[PDB]
Order: sequence, then C-alpha cells, then structure tokens
Amino acid sequence: KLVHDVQKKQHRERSQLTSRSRYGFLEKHKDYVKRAQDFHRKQSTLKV
Amino acid sequence: GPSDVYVPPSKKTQKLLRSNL
Amino acid sequence: HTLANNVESKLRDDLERLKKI
Amino acid sequence: SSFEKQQIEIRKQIEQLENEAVAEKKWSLKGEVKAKDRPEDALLTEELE
Amino acid sequence: PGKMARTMQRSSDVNERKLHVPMVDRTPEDDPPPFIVAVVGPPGTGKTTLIRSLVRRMTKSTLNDIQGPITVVSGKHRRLTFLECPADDLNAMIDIAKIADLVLLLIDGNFGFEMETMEFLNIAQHHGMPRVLGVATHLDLFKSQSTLRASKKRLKHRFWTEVYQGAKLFYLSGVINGRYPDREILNLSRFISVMKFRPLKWRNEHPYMLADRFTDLTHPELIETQGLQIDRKVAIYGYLHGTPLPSAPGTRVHIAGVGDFSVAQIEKLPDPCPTPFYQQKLDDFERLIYAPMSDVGGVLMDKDAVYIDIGNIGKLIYMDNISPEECIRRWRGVDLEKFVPYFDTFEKLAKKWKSVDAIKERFLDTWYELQKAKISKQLEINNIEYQEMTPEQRQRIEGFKAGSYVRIVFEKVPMEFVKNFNPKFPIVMGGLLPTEIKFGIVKARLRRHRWHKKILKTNDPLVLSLGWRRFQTLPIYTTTDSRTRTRMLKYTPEHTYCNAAFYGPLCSPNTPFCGVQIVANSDTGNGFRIAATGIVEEIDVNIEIVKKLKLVGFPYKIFKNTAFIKDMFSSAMEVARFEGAQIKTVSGIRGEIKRALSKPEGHYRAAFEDKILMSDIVILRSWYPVRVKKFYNPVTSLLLKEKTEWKGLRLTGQIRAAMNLETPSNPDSAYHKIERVERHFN
Amino acid sequence: KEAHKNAVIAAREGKLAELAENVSGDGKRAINYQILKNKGLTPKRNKDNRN
Amino acid sequence: FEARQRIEEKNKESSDYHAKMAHIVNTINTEEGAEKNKYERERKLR
Amino acid sequence: PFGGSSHAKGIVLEKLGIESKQPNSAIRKCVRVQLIKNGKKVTAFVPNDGCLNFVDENDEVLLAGFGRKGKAKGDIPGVRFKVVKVSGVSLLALWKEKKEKPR
Amino acid sequence: KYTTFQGSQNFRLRIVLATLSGKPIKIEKIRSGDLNPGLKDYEVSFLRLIESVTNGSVIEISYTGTTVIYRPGIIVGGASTHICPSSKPVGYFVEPMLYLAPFSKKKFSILFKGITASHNDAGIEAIKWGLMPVMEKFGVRECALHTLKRGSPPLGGGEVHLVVDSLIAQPITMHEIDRPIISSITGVAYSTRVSPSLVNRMIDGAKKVLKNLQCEVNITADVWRGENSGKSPGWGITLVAQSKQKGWSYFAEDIGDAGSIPEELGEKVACQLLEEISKSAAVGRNQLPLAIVYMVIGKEDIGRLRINKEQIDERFIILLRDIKKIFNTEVFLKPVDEADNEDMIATIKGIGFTNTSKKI
Ligand SMILES: Nc1nc2c(ncn2[C@@H]2O[C@H](COP(=O)(O)OP(=O)(O)OP(=O)(O)O)[C@@H](O)[C@H]2O)c(=O)[nH]1
Repeated sequence: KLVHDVQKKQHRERSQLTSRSRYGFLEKHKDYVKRAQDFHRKQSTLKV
Repeated sequence: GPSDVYVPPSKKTQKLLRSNL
Repeated sequence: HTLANNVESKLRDDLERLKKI
Repeated sequence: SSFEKQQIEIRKQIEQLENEAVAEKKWSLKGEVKAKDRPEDALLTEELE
Repeated sequence: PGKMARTMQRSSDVNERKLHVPMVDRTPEDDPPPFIVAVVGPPGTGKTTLIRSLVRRMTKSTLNDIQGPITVVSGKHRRLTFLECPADDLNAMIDIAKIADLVLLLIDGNFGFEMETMEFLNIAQHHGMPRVLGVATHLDLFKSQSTLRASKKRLKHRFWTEVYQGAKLFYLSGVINGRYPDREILNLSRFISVMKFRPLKWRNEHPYMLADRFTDLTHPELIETQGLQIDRKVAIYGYLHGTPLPSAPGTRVHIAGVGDFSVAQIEKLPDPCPTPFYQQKLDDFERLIYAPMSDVGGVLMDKDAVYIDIGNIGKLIYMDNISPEECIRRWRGVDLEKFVPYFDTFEKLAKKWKSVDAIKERFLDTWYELQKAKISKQLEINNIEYQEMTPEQRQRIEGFKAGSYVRIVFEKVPMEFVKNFNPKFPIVMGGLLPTEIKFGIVKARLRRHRWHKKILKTNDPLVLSLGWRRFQTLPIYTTTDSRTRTRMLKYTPEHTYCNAAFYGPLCSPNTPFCGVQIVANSDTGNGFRIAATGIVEEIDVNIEIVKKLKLVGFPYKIFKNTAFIKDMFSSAMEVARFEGAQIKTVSGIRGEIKRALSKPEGHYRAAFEDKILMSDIVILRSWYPVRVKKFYNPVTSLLLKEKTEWKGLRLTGQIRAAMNLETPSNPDSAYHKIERVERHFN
Repeated sequence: KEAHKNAVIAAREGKLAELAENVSGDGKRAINYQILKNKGLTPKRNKDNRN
Repeated sequence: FEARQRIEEKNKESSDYHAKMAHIVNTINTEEGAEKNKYERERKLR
Repeated sequence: PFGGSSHAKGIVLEKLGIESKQPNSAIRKCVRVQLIKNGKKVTAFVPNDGCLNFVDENDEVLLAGFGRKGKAKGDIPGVRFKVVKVSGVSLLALWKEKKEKPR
Repeated sequence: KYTTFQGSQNFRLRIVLATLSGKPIKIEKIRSGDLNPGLKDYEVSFLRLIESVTNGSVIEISYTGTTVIYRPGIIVGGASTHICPSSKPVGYFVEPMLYLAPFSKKKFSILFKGITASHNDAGIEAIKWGLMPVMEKFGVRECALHTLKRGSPPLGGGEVHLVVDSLIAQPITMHEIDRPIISSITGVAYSTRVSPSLVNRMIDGAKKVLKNLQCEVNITADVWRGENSGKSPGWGITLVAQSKQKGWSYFAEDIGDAGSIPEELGEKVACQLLEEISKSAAVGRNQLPLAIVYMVIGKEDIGRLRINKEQIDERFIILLRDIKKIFNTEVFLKPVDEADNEDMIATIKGIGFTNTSKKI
C-alpha cells in the first residue's frame, strides 16, 4: 500500500548469554504464553 | 453601595475583571 | 577491623555525596 | 602568524577528539550494564531515571 | 454547452497553473545588478574555451588568460557576470552554487554525466535553485549519426529528470579554431538574454557580493619592521547584490572561505560598466566589459607588475555633544524608569482648563492579487519617502543599495590569504544577521543522501554548509520515542529523515543545509560525495539527550511469584536508592523491586506477577543523559596553499586502520539461529 | 592472541584491497548505474512480468 | 518523595495530552464536516 | 468542490498534530493549508507521515480530492483533500526517491 | 562588554534593547557618586527576571555594585513566578516583559506577587487599557493580564498573571498619519477595603470635570470585596478615551493618597486626561516608547507615525539617542502639511527582524 520493504525489515531474535548457558534457551514471550496457557488449564480443571 | 452590591461583576463584568389540547 | 574503618569511611563519603546532590 | 597559531590549537583539539573517539566507552554509555562490569556504587552517586 | 463547459474547465486550470506564492523583491528597478552566470562542469570539459567565445561574440573583444569574474554588458538592460568555477574543489563548487543565478551546466557528450555535475546539481537543489541551462559539449567525438541522435535523446531525458523539464540544453557541434560555431553561440546568447529570473530567499535576506578585484594596504615600512607576519589591511572592490548593506561602518561580514571579518570603512564608486539608460541619462545629465584581474586590452595587472602583450531638530537630536536640556531650549528658542510624565499642578491645570475649548473639535480580485497589491503599495511607499530628502538618506538611513560599485577595507586579514591568493578562486562576502553571529547548538532533521553508500554515525565528523559559512562538526542523531523524549540513535535511518543536533554557529530556523563527508580532493575515488541533506528547525543553547541503559540482573531463588535477584546492584545502599521500582523480565512478565536483601550484599527480592524461571534475565531501563561535543572547526579553505586537500578531522574507520586496531565487537551480541524443540508439559 | 589480531587486521587489509581495487586509473569519474537509471525503493519484482 | 513527585507529574501530563488531542479531533470533524455536508447537500441538487 | 478546478494550489500554513504519539495516525497525517485562490484555510491529508516529513512550511502544495470509498477504522472524516505535489515535485516520487526537493 | 553605557538612566530599557538586539553591553557607574551607592534592589530583581525568561544569558555584576556586564542570550520564556520586591510595583515589573512578549519561543505565563499600584509606575488598568492596544494594533492578537488578587500599597499581596500567546514573527509596519477621531470615554474606578461611597465620590469628581463634552462617558465601579482584595487599603482611578474606527487609546491614572479627597482626585485624573489628549498625537506621551521600539524593530520597511511638538521632549530625545546607540537607526522627522496644527511624521525604516528562537 504505502510501505517500503525495508520498512518490513524482519528483526531477528537473540539468545542466551554464554555464561548462563546451562540454564538453556532464554524464553521469550512465545514460550511464556505456552507456559501460562497450560498452567491455567490445569488449574481450571482442578478447581472443578 | 448598590452598584457595589450589584452582581454585574458576576453577571457581566467578570469579563471586566480579567479579559394545544 | 581497620577494614571496618574503611567501610565507615566509604559510608560517610557516599552519604556526603548524596545529601550534597 | 595568527593563522598557524590557531591552526596549531585546532590540531591539539583534533588529537584529543581522535583518541577519545577510538577509545573504550564509558560504563554508563554502553547498554546492558552489569554490576560486575561497572564501578562500585557509581549508580548510587549518580542520577538517572 | 459542451465545448464551452470543457474549455471553461481548461481555462480555470490554466489560471490556477498561472498562480504562485507572493514574495518581496528587495531588488531594485533603477540600477539592477549584473546577473551572475557560473560556468560549471567536469575538469576538461571546455569552460574556458566557451567563455572565451561567448565574451568575444557579445563584445567584439577577443581574449587570452581568462581568470576571474568577467562582467559584460548584454542587452539594453542586462549585465551578465561570467565566472568559471574550477570544479576540482568542492568549496568552490559549494559557494558558487550558493551565489549563482544562471548556471551553464556544461556536460560532456560522450560520457553522459559525471559525479561533478551530479554533485553540483544536488547542491543547487538544496541551497536554492538557480536557473540551469545545459550545454552539451564534445559532440564531435561521435561517428554515427543514428547513434548521435540516440545519445542526444538519452541525455535530454536524464537531464530533464533532474532540472525542471523546460530547461532546453543546447548542443555545441565542435571547435573550429579554438572557439565555437558562430551561429550556435549566437543562439546561446539569445536564450540567456531571454531567460527570466526569480528571487530566492537567502538572496532576499542578506547583502552579498562577489569580489571583483583585490588590493592590499599596509606600509611596506610596517612589512619590513614586522617581517611578513602581521595581518594586513585589505581593500576589496566589487558590485553588490541582495539587500541594502547598511553603511554605518563597523558591521560584520563573512568572506566565504576565509573567516569572519568586520568592515573597517566602506565607500562607493561609479561603476565601470553602465547600461545604456544609465549611459544616456547620466552623460546627457553631465553635458563594454570589465575584468580587472584578467586580461583585457592586452594587459593584466599582477600584484604590481602589469604585463602587456607583444604589442533643525534632526541634527539637533543626533548631534551627540549636546545635552537634551539645551536641545529643547534652542528648539523652543529626564529619567525613564518612572512612567507618569511630568505635568503641572492641579490648580493651574484646572483653571487653565475651566473650558474644553481646544478639544471640542478633536472630539466628535483573487486573494493572490490582493496580497500582491499590498506588497506593491509598500514598495512604492519606500520609494517616495526616500524621494523626500534623497541625499542624506541615500548615504545614511539606507546603506548602499543593490547594484552600486563599492570598495570595502577590512582589518587584519591573514598574511597567508594575501600571499597564496590566486585569481581563479571566487571570493564572496555575505553580510550576516544578528542571529547568525551567535553560537548555540542547532537542531535539524536530516537524511542520508539517497545516492550515497554508507550510512552516517554519531560523533562522526560531518563537514557541512549552512548559510555562508562552511564548518566541520560532530552531530548526534536523535529519535523521538513516538514523541515523548529524545533518545540518541547511533546511525542514520537509511531511507528516512531523523533528527540531528550539533554545536555550530546558529542559523535561522527553516533553513536548508547540505553536509558532505571528505572534501579533500586527494581522497575521493569513484563514490559520490554529498552525504546528508536537511533542514534546521529550532535553536537553543542546551539540549538534553538521553541514552537508554538497562541494568540486568539474574534471579537466583524463585518461589511462586517472588524471586530474589542478584548482580544488578553492588550494595544495599544502592538498592535502597532504587527500590520500589519497575522491573521486567525478558519474557514480558512485569514486577517491582521491593526490599534489599541484607545478608548477601547485592541481592534484593522482587515480586513478579507470574512465576519467573531460572532461564530468565530481569532488566531495568533508565535514561542516562548524553551531551554534545563542542567542537567547531571552520573550513579555512583558501588560506591554505594547495587550496584543495584541506584535511580536517578523520573518521572512525580511517583511524582504526591508521593506528592499526580492530573493530570492537563483543561475542554474545551477534545473533544465531534458534531451534526450539517443541515443549510438552506433564 | 597477537596472532589472532594480526590475522584479523590482515584479513581487513586484503578485503579493503579487494574493495578499493575498483578505482579506474583514468581521472575522470563516472555515473553509477544507480544514479544513471534513477530508480529507487522498489519491491521484489518478477521476470515473468519482465516479459 | 521522588516517587510521589514523579508519578503525580506523569499522570497529569498524560491526562492533559489526551484532552488536547481530543479537542483537535473534535474541532476538525465539527468544522470540516459542516463544510463537507454542505457541499454534498448542494451537489445532490445540481 | 473547491471552485471548478480539480486541483488547487495552497501554501502550507502549519501542521496539525505533530505531538500525537502514535505514528501513521490520521491526526499525524493532517496538514493545514490555506488555498491561494480564495485565501481559504482548509486541512489536507498527506500520505504517509514520511511524506509529511518532506512537506515543510510555506511551500505551495497542490491539493486534490481524497475521495475514499468506505469508512475506515480510525480515520478523521471531514478532511476531504490530499496533497499531491510540493514545489513541483510530486510526493510519491519524492518518497520513492526518484526526485529531490528543489527550494 | 563592548557597548558601554553611563548612569542609571533608563536602566530597564537599556536592558530590554540589549536582549532584543543581541549586542553585549556594559553599564557602568550606577549611582557611584552617592551616599548609598550601588545597584538598587529593585533593579537587581529585574535582572533576576531577565535571567528567568531568557536562556544562556550571562550577567556579571561588579562586586561594588556599579558595573553591569550584560551579554544577552535568546528568549525562551514560558511559565514562571516572580516575587516583585516591595519597593516597586508589578507595573514596573511587567512593562519590560510587555515589550518582550511576542518574540519568545513558548508563551509567557508569568505570575507576579507584590504591590499592584503606585504613583510612579503603571497600574493594572493602565496596562490593560493603554499599552495592550499598541501591540493589539501592531499584530499581537492574544495578550492578557489577569488580576487574581489586587494589592495596594504598602503591603500589596496582589497577584497578576500575564499570558501572551501570539508569537508573531515580527511586528507589522504601522501607518498612521491622520490625527485620530476620538469617540468615547470610559474608565475604571477601583477600591480596596474602603467604602463604596468613596468610589462613587471619585466618579462624581470625574463627571464634574467632564460635564462639558458631548461625548459618551462611562466609568465602571470595581470594588474588591472579600479576600481577593489584598491587605493594605487604597483606592484609585483611571480613564481612557477610545477611538472606535481605528481602535486607538488615550489614558491617565492616579491613586488616592493616605488621606486625600476622592472628589479632587477625580477632578485631577480628568484634567490629566484632557491635558494629555491636547498634548497628544495618535499616541499617548507614555505609550510613545512602546510604539517607537516596535517600529524600529519591525520588518524592513518605512513605517510612519504622526507625533506632536508637545510630545517631543527630553525623554523622547534620550530615547532616540539610545536607539541610535544600540541599533544604529536614524529617525526621519518630516513635517506635516496642514498649516493649522504642528505635527511631524516620524518615519523609521525598521531593520530586518524575526524570531530566530522559534520552532518549526
Ligand atoms: N573535440 C573537442 N575538444 C574540445 C571541446 N571543447 C574543448 N576541447 C578541448 O579541451 C580544451 C578546452 O577545455 P578548457 O576550457 O581548456 O577546460 P575547462 O573546462 O575550462 O577547465 P580547465 O581546463 O580546468 O580550465 C581545449 O584544449 C580543447 O582542445 C569540444 O567541444 N570538442
């Protein structure tokens, strides 16, 4: 429409420090929403 | 006296203390 | 415990700096 | 003459800006600053929001 | 009424084509100045030859050794000023595009174009568009006429993309004898003497001139007693342009390429090239070229050695050795902190007025055209009010108007200037403005120039031209985080305008400016040269700019919803000063930081809103203030001896190579590829 | 460590040779194809439309 | 103390900004919409 | 519309909403121009606040109609104009970088 | 530090012109030859006000209190608050910022606390009715001076609030050659903490003088009741005479002294008024410096204002000598044509001037 491609640059995503690698895979918002979705489902069924 | 007591300030002159069946 | 002298001096200097700013 | 005089003074100011602009930055002027890799209590004395 | 309605629509669109913006002239109607023409092109194009031919045809007077601003009379009312710029040097290029009015853009034919022509056009298009007429030289190098028409049409269309698409460039067939074909030169002269000019904002605001000849004034007594060090008096003679330069001598001007001098004393002179109406009116009242530095007749004048060829209340007020008391006493024959003026007492006033006798008689088509009418009425008021008491005002309340020959002597010009001057380089004076003296930091918006290659950097030296003066500075580039604050970037958004701030001599808001990288001609190479273009918006003396620093810290003990964080801080006093504060994790979960753990010294506990994990890094943003480097290096171009290769401050890539270092790059900051194996929960 | 430093500086010197070795020996400069065709900011386009 | 000053200031600044932008938008719609509906009311006739 | 003509010239009088935070906003695209046929102040859209960054102040725009079809999500109705060209160069060409702005 | 001036004559006008122009000045010998020599306190506070409104300006008082080295900065202004020290009223602290209002960068929203009226210096209604119309005719459109609290000497406690919104680029050229046709007469009679009968007696005095003229006369009665009336008790009067067709204004004010009589105060201000009108020509004798500075500073053009021989006096002379010292501006005085009156058109060619302080 009125948007350059270089506007649609696609930013890349970073990862864990080295000195903290052994707690692997530094979680971003995607992984967090997976984690909290699932916990809320278990809590709901358990309350029923 | 009266004009003193008159609310022309409150009325107008708040302007003048600033600006069928 | 002149190491504790060191830390009390460090304390007073820090608080001089802050309360001055 | 005055022109070489002030040009000499500019040359001093260039050298200072030069090695300054190549040298290693200040702890606060980086980002992602860890309490190990800055001086101690500088955050206490200093002011930031 | 179909065709009537149609042609009615066409005529209305014609009218709205013909309309424009009103704008003052400040350029007179009695002795208008010689319109300046700059001949510009790549190195060995053919400027000198062209200028020799054009002078010969316009004034019957051949020439050798053309150098410096040759003015001639042309038409009944024009005086043109031919000036060739030696297009090796970008500073000659820059100031000529600032002061030119008609530029003859002289391009080769067999090349199509060069970066010199492209650079000049970009400078013109920013600092204010002169009138551009192209000529295409070197047409005699083609061999096949079909191909000749091919390249001619290609060049025409590229040129018309650049300039306004009405500029008709004409093509010069080839050199016959050292000069060009007579008929085609005649056609060129007809175009340049029919072309109509428009005024531009900088020239309407400043008094500027192009120095026609130059002379040094010191006693050689003093030169011998001091030893060719002492700064000299210099007289510079020339025309004027632009706006009435005020005559109260002591004002300040900028000699572009040298410095910022102030006028010691000025006085005017009857010009050596008058138009025929001046000729008739003034000679009948009593009863053709000029190129002083260059050859004419058969002589050219050196420093000294001429070479020849082979062969009343007004003055009462302003009379400042008088006290006002006897001023009013003679004219018949006090404090100003207070306000209510000195009357006389109540009783005398009251009896003096029992009546009201002296006071009972006091008591009792389009919008564009309208604006133009207002402006013209003001201009004619100007004129008639001068006409009352012409003499006095002509010297004193007006200064010397545009287009009157003047000589100006300046104090204390450097010996290097008067030594290493050669007449090839044009020298100009621009009068300043009482802002344009000052020194604050300016705020522009600028972009990387489109044809460039590398993006810019902050704290990276940019030579730039802004107003008359050209200088080198250390800008810092700024974004507004969606219009809250002024964060500091570190590059230039490669296809967009970003803000910029830099300490340098102030200039009025709304001003276009143009900045280059390297200006030494030793270092160009095939790349382009203009680097940023932009506009200055506001002015102040200190700005606060901020860099976002985030303190990171890692959790080391995690309960449900409450975690004890480590190594973000170094002592419990530090944490005390920062507590209660905002905090968030990488994963998006928020929290506050609450109480300083006392037994190990760094830690604190902070209560998140969800269960943080061990693979997480909490952070805290905070804006440190950053400030601007006060460096300011004027480009003293032509004091230098080699007149190109003014080498200012280097850049970061150059100095890392020069001192033999490496680019600082920490390892954990460059990205990777991330494969997350899909997570099932129990 | 100094061997690593000398390697990286030498690699930069050789690369900047391979870059700056684009200079034409003739003095007259030239128009880049970018400033010759005068086109910018265009989306990825398709040869199947190029015919 | 600085917490009190900071938070109270920031809230006041944001609320004032919201009212400012709403005043600009409301005036633009009101005045220009009067003009545009007037023009279209003319236009449907001729 | 604005006369009989299908384009009017104007001079950019000022900009509206340059402190509005959300970029590409309708309020961040309106500019306010007085038409120098009538001396009539009227507000015009631009495209694209990038293009708005190209248009400056006292700069002789060419307004045309804006003529959109259906009510968008968050627009300002009541603006009816769009800015096409500024000082001669046309905004799409400026934004796409074919041409550069002649003062 | 370059351009040097002598004596405490017209101190604040010298400072205002330094700020507007930009040239560094050096005042020296401020009542050095005096029993209690030095810079007076109210002058010091006005300098403090200048450093409040500008930015990047440096003022270095000599430590003996004689020499002031002023190097002006640029105007930023904005909103602020100032305690006018109790020796001069806020009129003397507003009239300079009135000169410097519409060239700032943001608006002027200044709050003033102190005495609100005095014999020497202008009052609230004096400014609001006599000096505002000069800028309202030079092109400033929204200026205002609110009275949140009206003081009185010698405690005051009165507050004013000046807000100036139109930030014009430069004041437009004035063209006034005909003597103005005066139409109506109005005025304000104000009282702080004394009797309404007293303000009616003031009106009686003014109307007693103005019985003769056939024009409309109307004087409002402002009595300030309750808390916002200030501490010390006082009363005062001002009259203006207004020409509607061109909106020109003439004025005179005065205040009741501790134990004066309101009747002859009203007669006094009326005879002030009529005498000022007779000595006037298109501008009051005290509105004059505002117009002249504005015409000088206005854009590059010949501007014309009719003045009178009765107005040309020694203070006018010293003003125009200051103008030449700062700006290097001649002023041309051609005589008018009508053999009856005695007037000179003052023509000033205003130099180029702008706001280089503003935003785009
Ligand atoms: N074939 C051909 N040769 C030309 C033409 N114009 C100039 N020349 C040659 O190139 C020279 C003319 O260029 P000049 O005018 O001397 O160069 P310039 O453009 O003035 O720049 P400078 O040489 O730096 O002063 C002459 O020696 C000519 O032989 C042309 O139209 N055709």
